[PDB]
Amino acid sequence: RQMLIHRCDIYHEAAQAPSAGRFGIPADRLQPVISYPDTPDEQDVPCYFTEKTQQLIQEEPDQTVYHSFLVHFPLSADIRVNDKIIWENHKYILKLPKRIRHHHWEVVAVRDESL
Repeated sequence: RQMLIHRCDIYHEAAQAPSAGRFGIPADRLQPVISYPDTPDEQDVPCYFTEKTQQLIQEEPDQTVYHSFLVHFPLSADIRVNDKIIWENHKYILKLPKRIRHHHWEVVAVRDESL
């Protein structure tokens, strides 16, 4: 089947500097504040999709977007679950576990705002 190459930016979840919250109770080391950085950790990374799924997110007028897809990445790429990938201005989160097949990292990406 045809395999068009797409380009996305990837952001890894990261532990944020301890910051006492609510009455400034001391932060727990075993429970850091997890979030993404301002800028991409990886940029313009090559990939291609399969098992693409679409969904209607609006009516009158209708609106259809990709809900999820199995992303295929080069093995040299740093892929982590809960990664946020930006493809054509939309956010996606890597959900299910990733794995190696055909010398590629395979992992499911899911529409951010549907989480």
